[PDB]
Parts: sequence; C-alpha cells; structure tokens
Amino acid sequence: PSCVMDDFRDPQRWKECAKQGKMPCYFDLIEENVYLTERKKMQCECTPLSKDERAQGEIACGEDCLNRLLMIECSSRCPNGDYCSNRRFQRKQHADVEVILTEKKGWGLRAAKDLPSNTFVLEYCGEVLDHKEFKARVKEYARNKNIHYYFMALKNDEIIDATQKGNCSRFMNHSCEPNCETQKWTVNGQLRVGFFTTKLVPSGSELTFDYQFQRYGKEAQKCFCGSANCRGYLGGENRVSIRAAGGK
Amino acid sequence: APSTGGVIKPHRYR
Ligand SMILES: Nc1ncnc2c1ncn2[C@@H]1O[C@H](CSCC[C@H](N)C(=O)O)[C@@H](O)[C@H]1O
Ligand SMILES: [Zn+2]
Ligand SMILES: [Zn+2]
Ligand SMILES: [Zn+2]
Repeated sequence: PSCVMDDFRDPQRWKECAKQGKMPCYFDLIEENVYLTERKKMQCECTPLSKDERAQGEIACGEDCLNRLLMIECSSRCPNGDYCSNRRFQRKQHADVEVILTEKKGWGLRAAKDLPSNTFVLEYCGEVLDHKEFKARVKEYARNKNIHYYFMALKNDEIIDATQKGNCSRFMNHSCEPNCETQKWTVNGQLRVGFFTTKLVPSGSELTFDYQFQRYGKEAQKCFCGSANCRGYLGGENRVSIRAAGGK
Repeated sequence: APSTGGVIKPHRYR
C-alpha cells in the first residue's frame, strides 16, 4: 500500500483509509513547528535577475547566494522577490515523495521521481519541547507502550516531537547507509530541520537517513535497514541517560 | 526506565 502527500489533507477520508490499512494512523498535519512554550528570539547580496535572465532560466539566489551558503532562507524582501529559489521551507517546495508500508519498519517514504543530489525533501515539523516537556512526553510514550519514536534534537533545549503533530517527514526511516541527511536552516531567525538527499535517489527508492539515535530505553530496537554495514540496532551499542539524549 | 525510546541527532552526512 502507498499514498501521496495530498491524501493527508482530508482528515475524514484519511481516517477511513487508515481503518482499512491503506494509510498510516492519523496524526495532526501541521505546516510549521508549534512551540509548547514560546522562547525569546538579513538580505542577501544577490543582484536581481532581469526579466530576460528570468525568461532565459537563470536561477535567483542559487549556489552563490550568501544566505543559502549559510543555510539561511530569504524573506519576502529578497532582492529577487518572488523569483527567489531560496525559500523552499517557507514555500513548501517539497520533493515528489510517497508514503509506503514497509515489511517490518512501519510506514516509510519513497521517491516518486528521480531526486538529484542535495534536493530538499521535506521539513521535519513537530511540537517543540523544552527539557521539562520532553521528560513528560518520554513518560507518556513509555506508559502508552509506543513502538515508534519521533523526537529530534533541534537545539540544546529544543526537541522536535512529531509523534502527535507533524508532517509526512515523520515517516522517514533510519538506514546505516542512508541516502538523505538532516540540515539545520534558519527561517525568520528561527532554526528548522529539513531532509535533503545526499546522492541521486532513483524513482521508487526508499528515502532514509542515519538517525544517530541516542537510545535511553532499556531495550534497543533491531535495525532492519539491510545495509552490509548495518549496526544491528537503532542507537548502536550504548544506552544513554534520558538527560543526555535530551541534550543536557 | 522506559523499555524503548530515544532521540534522533541531526548531523551532516559524511
Ligand atoms: N531501520 C529501521 N529498523 C527498524 N525500525 C525502524 C527503522 N527505521 C525506523 N524504524 C521504526 O520507525 C521509528 C521511527 S519513526 C519513522 C516512521 C515509522 N516507520 C512509522 O511507521 O511511523 C523507529 O522508532 C522504529 O520503530
Ligand atoms: Zn540571494
Ligand atoms: Zn533570495
Ligand atoms: Zn542498519
């Protein structure tokens, strides 16, 4: 079974598909991170493209854009205005990906077209927790006997939790030999995490990243990535404390 | 001491 990202926009139809096993379980689809506690909180120097350069296919704020080079997105005030290609997170310029049911990892993501190297896939959106809120969620999810975990360290005191609210990025599985990576980008002075391919991903291939998982649980989940260099377990050999996993 | 759980750590692929 597989589904497209537009299938997640209709909660009633999705909930019915989920009951038949044709879609993953329902969660709250969000367009950007939601902070449980709000925290205290830049033009590039690109020369604007002329209309002829735009017509000829020149890229606005491409590889030489100072903001892009520092993993900062441009705002609406960019010298290239509407044409700026460095607003991918804000404009939801996602890769063409489908959500698929895997043999033993749960649901996952696959490329629906060939994806060039260094292509933005999706932003890892969720609820952003502080350390107190994180520990509360650790206990809740352990009490609920959850199998899948969706915590991602954003900063030392910001953990993204995509368990209850997020987007289809929450389906990207771990691989010990991955084809994607996280990148931390600044958008409106705030940090976000996106997934980007690290190589050409052929159409139909599962998209994976290396979680570098910090396991606090007593038991480690076996890794089913299938790589010749598989580490055997999500989290590797060592168990860490809850405090260490949460970034101190 | 939870049975399962942990935190994903972003890093640049090398
Ligand atoms: N390589 C792997 N081997 C085994 N389980 C994996 C895995 N990669 C991801 N998972 C599972 O997926 C969880 C991360 S959330 C990723 C989406 C999840 N497969 C889902 O169906 O919602 C992990 O906690 C683990 O349960
Ligand atoms: Zn620029
Ligand atoms: Zn720009
Ligand atoms: Zn593995």
